[PDB]
Amino acid sequence: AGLPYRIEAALHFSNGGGVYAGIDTRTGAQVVLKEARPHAGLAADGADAVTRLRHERDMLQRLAGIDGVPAVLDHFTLGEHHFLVLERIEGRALNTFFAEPDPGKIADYTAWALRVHAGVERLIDAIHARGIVYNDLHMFNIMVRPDETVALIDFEAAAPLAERSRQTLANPAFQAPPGRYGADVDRYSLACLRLALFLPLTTLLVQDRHKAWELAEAIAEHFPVPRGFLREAAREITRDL
Amino acid sequence: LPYRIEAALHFSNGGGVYAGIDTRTGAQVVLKEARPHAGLAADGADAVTRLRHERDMLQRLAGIDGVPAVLDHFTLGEHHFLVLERIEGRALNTFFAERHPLLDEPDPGKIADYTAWALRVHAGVERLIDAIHARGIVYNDLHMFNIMVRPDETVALIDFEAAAPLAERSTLANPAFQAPPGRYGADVDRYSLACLRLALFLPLTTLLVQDRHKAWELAEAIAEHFPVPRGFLREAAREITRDL
Ligand SMILES: [Mg+2]
Ligand SMILES: [Mg+2]
Ligand SMILES: [Mg+2]
Ligand SMILES: [Mg+2]
Ligand SMILES: [Mg+2]
Ligand SMILES: [Mg+2]
Repeated sequence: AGLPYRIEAALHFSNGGGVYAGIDTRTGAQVVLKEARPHAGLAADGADAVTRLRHERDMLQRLAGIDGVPAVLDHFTLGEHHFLVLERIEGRALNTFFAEPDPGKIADYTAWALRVHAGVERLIDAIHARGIVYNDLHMFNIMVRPDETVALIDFEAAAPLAERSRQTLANPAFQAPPGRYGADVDRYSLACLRLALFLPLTTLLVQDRHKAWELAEAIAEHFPVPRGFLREAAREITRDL
Repeated sequence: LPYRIEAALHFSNGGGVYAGIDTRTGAQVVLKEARPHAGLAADGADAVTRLRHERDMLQRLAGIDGVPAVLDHFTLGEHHFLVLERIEGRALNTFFAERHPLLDEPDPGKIADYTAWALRVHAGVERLIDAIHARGIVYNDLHMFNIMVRPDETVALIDFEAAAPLAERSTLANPAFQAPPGRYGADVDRYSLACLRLALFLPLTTLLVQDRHKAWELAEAIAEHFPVPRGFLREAAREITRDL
């Protein structure tokens, strides 16, 4: 083999790109391995797995040193098979918390959720300081570590802040806003996350972006959130509606 | 809504997947969601487009055991929802972390128990794939992440976005080996099944590092550790390298 890594689990695979959990045999350290195979011909399927893997590695290298961004440990190619070795971030993805009344526990949850958004906002701001927009911020990309700190997992969608593209990625909770660019895309996603951290999954999917103000008011009646916090999110969500 | 969402499974290309329950019957369901203009790919297919194509494929394959049934689909404003039956069981890729490394000086009884299990599983996938081809559909994306092993040991496939009519002439890469150049029709899925025959017995590290030129060597190495009928492995090595 000639490989210092041993793959122990297969996590997911899509569009010719696989993600695996492994071990550096030289040190026993836990790693994540992302692999990609080239795809030739037809530009209408745009960008193969190797192109997207190279872009993710570039974004991760521009964001190096930021806590909450996985470090690039290694990268190599076996023929045309590209390998990307990342650090393994421990913890749970934020979407797995939505699957699982005591007034003490309501208040304990409210503080917990605000600390998560606040850590995500601080992480997102550090990323903007490097000149990068994250673009794909939502509950499936947010990792909650055991010490309650946060991290982001997939950086394929990130792009330089300079790059002014009207293309804007849609949120699981609300429709994507039309003409936002730069850090305003991440500004919009963070606003949606402030509502989403308190809405039930069923309500999250059904309710449209026009009902944001009503949703903020409903949250403020059930949770001890400072009321302006929720209203600013509803304002940011409806700034163009 | 007659459905209550209990878990958020994944989100990609503007489309979310959720596990839920029909409140009228308590049945376990899967809910896939899409909003227009979301997930806009370079071919112009947005998330609603892929959801409609997946529903079409699942409706062409209705009644086939191993293909999830379409339970419901509706639109709230412009919000498209697709309700599918929940396939019980485990994804085949989750066995490579437990029903694999323990077979390093291995128990020969457990080696044989895994070998029989793997050949049963692979045979069920072939039977399902044949039913799908008889229905006029190519699956295109057959690999260990799309295969469900149900509690009674029968198999199923989960994701049908990549499926297409046998006619559609215009190949997706496999997790173990590169996709072959000029294959079309049912030969695409025939190649995926060949790769699956090796992948069920190779360790994950060897699977990813070794290329399809080494198929014959891999088949020989499998036969030294596992009591696999050698013709099973030889047909896979031939199908994988038939164009080299
Ligand atoms: Mg909306
Ligand atoms: Mg909604
Ligand atoms: Mg379910
Ligand atoms: Mg069906
Ligand atoms: Mg390989
Ligand atoms: Mg190959």
